[PDB]
Amino acid sequence: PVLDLGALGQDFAADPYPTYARLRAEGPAHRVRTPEGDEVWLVVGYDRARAVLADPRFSKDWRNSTTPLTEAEAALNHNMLESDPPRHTRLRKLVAREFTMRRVELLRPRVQEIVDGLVDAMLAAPDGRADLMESLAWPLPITVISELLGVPEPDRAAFRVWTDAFVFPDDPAQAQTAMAEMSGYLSRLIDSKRGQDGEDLLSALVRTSDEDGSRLTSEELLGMAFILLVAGHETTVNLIANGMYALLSHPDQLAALRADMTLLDGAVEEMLRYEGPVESATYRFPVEPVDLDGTVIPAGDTVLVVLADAHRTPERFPDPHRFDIRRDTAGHLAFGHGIHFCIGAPLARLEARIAVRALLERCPDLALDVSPGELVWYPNPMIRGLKALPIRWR
Ligand code: HEM
Ligand SMILES: CC[C@H]1OC(=O)[C@H](C)[C@@H](O)[C@@H](C)C[C@@H](C)C(=O)/C=C\[C@H]1C
Repeated sequence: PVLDLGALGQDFAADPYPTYARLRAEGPAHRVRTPEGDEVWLVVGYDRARAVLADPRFSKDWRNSTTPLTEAEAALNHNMLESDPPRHTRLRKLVAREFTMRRVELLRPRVQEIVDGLVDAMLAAPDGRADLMESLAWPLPITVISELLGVPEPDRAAFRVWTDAFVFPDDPAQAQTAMAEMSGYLSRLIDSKRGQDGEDLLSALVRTSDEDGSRLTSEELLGMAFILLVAGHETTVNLIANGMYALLSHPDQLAALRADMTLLDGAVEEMLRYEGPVESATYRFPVEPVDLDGTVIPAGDTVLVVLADAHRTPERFPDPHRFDIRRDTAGHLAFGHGIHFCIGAPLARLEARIAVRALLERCPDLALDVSPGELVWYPNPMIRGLKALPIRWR
């Protein structure tokens, strides 16, 4: 049959794991209907999830999908995440040097400065209370990526409204309108760099496209700006929020980290394992019928690798539902796996590490200012994210 995910309401959005685990008991692949009405395949179970993410039979090029693209969707589609080799290879090579650990490490002073200023403003609240999402989780990643790419400050607010419509639109037409608006804005921003001799990443990309259109077409120039600004926004925002929620709702772990801040890196890894922002990977399309344990997924269908269920597979992560900052987290799929492994992983880790350390060191008696049952989780099947994260201190 086809399991209806939308018929489970906020209960599934808040705690989807028993649903996924139930399906994994029956097999690796399952036809479901998303809360928004999309008929898709779910791939569950760690070993299968990891294998499918790197299986070249599961393409990311939309030319291999039987799902139609709107005009707005197609305009942003020429990007590395929605490509196979050789196009994926050519596109990622253009910006790979920008995101290595060595290069990202040169951003640590600026990231620390951004975090310091945002925490300063948060601590200015007289009642010692704040929404962590608004105070730190949203502004930090959009500030970093905007300075790297060259998005002027007055333009960034509208950018966050758009990506919000991508995840939780009030209706499907609102997602379409935001896509057309972001496409129009990005093309204008690309135009504004032309001939201005800027040294931001977008300025270099415009130059690259202009002097050889076969190395980076104008559609791919637009798609590159788009994917670099969008792919890391909702993810990094929700890693900080989900991770802080994990720390604040497991007080034993918060105390362990407070008493030994060298556990920080291992704690961020477990935040990725336990409550990573990517619940399911982006769309994959079998180039041919693929047999998964007697379940055959036909060519062109939409396949979602449920990363969240892979991280709760007991054979791979023993005692899966325990948030343990000292856990062996090696092999988690929070950044994906294969040729599409997150290009921004060093940057995301840098932002998350600095953000967590700042809160723990500068918010005395930091605590969750609402009950976990009162939190509201967004129902998007790809993103695990909170509506807000009320906190208190002092
Ligand atoms: C906590 C933060 C992040 C998480 C959990 C995350 C997660 C992921 C995942 C799971 C994928 C692969 C998706 C798929 O296979 O379906 C991916 C790819 C990608 N991510 Fe991230 N990401 C994060 C941060 C960032 C940041 C900050 C940037 C911006 C520079 C970024 C840029 C990208 C790009 C461009 C790709 C596509 C790479 C390619 O296809 O080779 N990510 N990310
Ligand atoms: C790092 C990959 C991201 O997904 C995207 O960037 C897809 C391509 C995009 O449609 C974005 C806009 C899809 C929406 C639902 C989003 O914010 C989700 C997810 C991340 C997993």
